[PDB]
Amino acid sequence: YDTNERGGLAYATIKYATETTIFYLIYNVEFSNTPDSLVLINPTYTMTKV
Amino acid sequence: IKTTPYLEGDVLSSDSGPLLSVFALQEIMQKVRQVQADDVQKILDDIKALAAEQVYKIVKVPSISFRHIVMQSRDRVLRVDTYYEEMSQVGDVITEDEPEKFYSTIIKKVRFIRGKGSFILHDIPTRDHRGMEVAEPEVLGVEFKNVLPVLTAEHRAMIQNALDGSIIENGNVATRDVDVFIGACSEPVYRIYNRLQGYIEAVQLQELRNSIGWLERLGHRKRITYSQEVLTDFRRQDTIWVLALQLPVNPQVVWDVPRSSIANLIMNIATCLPTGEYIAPNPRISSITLTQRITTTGPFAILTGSTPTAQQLNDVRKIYLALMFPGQIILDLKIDPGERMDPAVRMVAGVVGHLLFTAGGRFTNLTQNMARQLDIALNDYLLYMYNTRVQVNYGPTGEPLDFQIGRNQYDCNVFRADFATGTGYNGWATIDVEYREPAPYVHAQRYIRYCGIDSRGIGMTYHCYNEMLRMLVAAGKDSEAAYFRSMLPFHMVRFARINQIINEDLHSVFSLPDDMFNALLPDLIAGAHQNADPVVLDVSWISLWFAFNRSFEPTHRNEMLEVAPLIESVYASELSVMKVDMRHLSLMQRRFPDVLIQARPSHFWKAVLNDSPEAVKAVMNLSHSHNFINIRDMMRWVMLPSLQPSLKLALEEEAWAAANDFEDLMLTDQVYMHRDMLPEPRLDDIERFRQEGFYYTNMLEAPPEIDRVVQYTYEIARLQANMGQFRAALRRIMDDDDWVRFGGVLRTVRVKFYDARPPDDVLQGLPFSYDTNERGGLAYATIKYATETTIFYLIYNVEFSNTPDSLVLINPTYTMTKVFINKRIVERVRVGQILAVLNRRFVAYKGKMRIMDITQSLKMGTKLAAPTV
Repeated sequence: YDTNERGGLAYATIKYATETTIFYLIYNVEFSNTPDSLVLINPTYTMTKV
Repeated sequence: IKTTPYLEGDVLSSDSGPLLSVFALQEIMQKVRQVQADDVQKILDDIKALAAEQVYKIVKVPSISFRHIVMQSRDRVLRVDTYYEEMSQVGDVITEDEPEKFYSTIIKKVRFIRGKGSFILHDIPTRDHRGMEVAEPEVLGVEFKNVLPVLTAEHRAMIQNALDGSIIENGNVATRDVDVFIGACSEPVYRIYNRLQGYIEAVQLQELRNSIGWLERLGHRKRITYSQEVLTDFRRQDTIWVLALQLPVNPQVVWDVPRSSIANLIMNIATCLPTGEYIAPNPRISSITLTQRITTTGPFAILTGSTPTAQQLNDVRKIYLALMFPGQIILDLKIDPGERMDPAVRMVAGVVGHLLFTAGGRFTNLTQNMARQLDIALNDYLLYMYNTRVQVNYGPTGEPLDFQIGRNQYDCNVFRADFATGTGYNGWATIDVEYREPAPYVHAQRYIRYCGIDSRGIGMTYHCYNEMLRMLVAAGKDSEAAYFRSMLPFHMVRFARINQIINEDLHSVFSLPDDMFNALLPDLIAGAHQNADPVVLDVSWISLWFAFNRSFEPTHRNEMLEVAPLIESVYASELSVMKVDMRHLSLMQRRFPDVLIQARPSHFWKAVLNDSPEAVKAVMNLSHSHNFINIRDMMRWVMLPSLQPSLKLALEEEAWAAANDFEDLMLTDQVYMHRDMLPEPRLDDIERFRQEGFYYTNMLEAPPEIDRVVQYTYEIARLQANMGQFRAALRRIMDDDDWVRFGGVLRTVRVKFYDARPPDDVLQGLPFSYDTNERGGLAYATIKYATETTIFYLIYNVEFSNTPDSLVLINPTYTMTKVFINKRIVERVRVGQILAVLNRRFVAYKGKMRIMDITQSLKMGTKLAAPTV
């Protein structure tokens, strides 16, 4: 989404991304790390689904 | 891209030359000049200037409407309204027998008052005072700079308090948008200002939306690049929009003007026709040797290899110009009685013309005489046995091409011209005009397809060319048959380009409507033109052959193609304004038959056209020089209801309503004559006489009594002048102490000011002129009933060296002319009542607010604006 102004009128643009990605996450763990190591203080959000 | 070289006397050259948009106008103007025989840039920039029109002006400070005059006194001054001061000199002297000058003066006065009444305040100066916001005295409509250095301290303090009392009622309001203050302004211009303001606060967002939609629909057809952006409906909190013009112009407004075909053609070809360049079928033929170009014998061999002269390129341009405009440009042959040529060129031109042009069926490009000459030339070529002989059987009739030729009997009668069916030319058995879907312009929806080809060039042919090849092969002209066969792709590319240019670029409101386009050919067959007049261009024999070989390449598009709708709307609005002005003139003639000299529609049209934009003036003058007009056309045109709404129209209606009272136009018929005494006051006390502010003028503050005055008339005055008793009658009636009214006609009135004794010609001036000393022996004594009359004000200046009886003359001196106008143009006002003039309400904007015209923003249609839903 984008918007701009020329002259005395307001203008805006909308587009859809044509390339989408699907990823796979493999969680590797080792004896050293603490249980709280893999817990972030605040959430991380993901949007796209396919 | 450059043209193939052409010969300039003895040297080759390849300069492009003048633009096709400029060459066309010169040719049309030359033909018109030939019509009345018994600079182009100056016009082109004049049309181009219509894209930056304004009918208003943003002003910092309103013009002062009142001013004060000092009469060597400190107790009272004169208040003068400068509106009438500027108004009295707008027009020229009005005579009793020149209606054209009268109506031109009226129109000029109306235009002047409209121009003066339109202004918008942007940001007024202001000054704070005791916590209150007060507008500075400069923004007010009165000036009193010279008043201050003479007033006493008391009156100075009083007027200072009066100035400090000009508080802005909403000034203390925070985050406000506009400010309002009381001021002084003349009523005629205040009315126009109020009307303009009232038009302003009316929001017209839907009008802009519709205009943008129509621009997109037009850009659909004009092949304009599509911007990725889509317009949004938004309003900035710090912007105020103004829209002087409405975009969807009605074509009836522009096509209802009588004898406007030439005008519309010129405007369209100026605003839309693009330039181009000419290319030979084989490039760089100037480099190859002549021997490789001339290979055989015959007329075509002689024709091939010759290079065209520079002059014939102009005729090729004329031929192409006629090609772009089917029914509006027609060709004819230039034959000089004392010239000659090699018959081969005539033979080749006759052969080529049948394939190159079209005639009959739907429209024609050439006159009947040209068709007959081309048929005769083709006949002569067909009976030219230059290389081989074939048998031929002649027909019973003596008409050309009435024979059968070749071993296989081919009938050549089909190639004779016939405008009913168009067998002999490109209109043979093919359809070229069609309708597909509604166009952006409702008046013109047709499509033009030369040779039946469309853009939505190898192998395509048409019936006429195939028949041409068949007859050429049957006649035994085998050599040129191959040459014609090899030329098809070039010919089809040229005609495809012509169709592209016609259908894509030359589309505008000035294009001819479909009905008149269909009516041209039957009109031409009938011979008596009606409601349409074509223009004929003249070409030479060799020009046909040289045009058959040279193509047209649109190197550049027209510069003004982007701004066509704006000038179209401006032209339509100007036409509507002229129509409304003429209707108002007709109403004025209706209301006052007893004081107006006469009525004439032709004079109305001439007067309204006299004051107009120069480009419109020139275009209309050319159009009406080509074809004449009559009273019936004017009567038909002044009654059509079609109009193009705009700010100009509303301002004109308000100005006409304000100027309905002709006394505001400084025209008065209440001119009187009476012998009066020039006063000479006593001077017993110089200061006592000084402080009362004595002055004298010929003004009458009240009308005289209904009796004791004799009413004169133009007919009575003329009869008395012819009797020779006019002077004696007036002398007797003035010795009788009676008044006289010189009514029956409007007279121009001027205003003058004097301090010393005015010139004798002014004080003793007469409202008429009567000359009796002549040796002509005819017309006897000439009388001019209507002449200029002058308003004069006298200020008596006295010095301490004057004796009490210094102004006493031995014999009395008299004055004659008196007049009543019923308006206080000049007032004697005490110093205490100077500031009472401030009674009008004014509204202004702020610096934070920005005002701009949306019309410049709709320069071109490139932005879509949400779904219509």
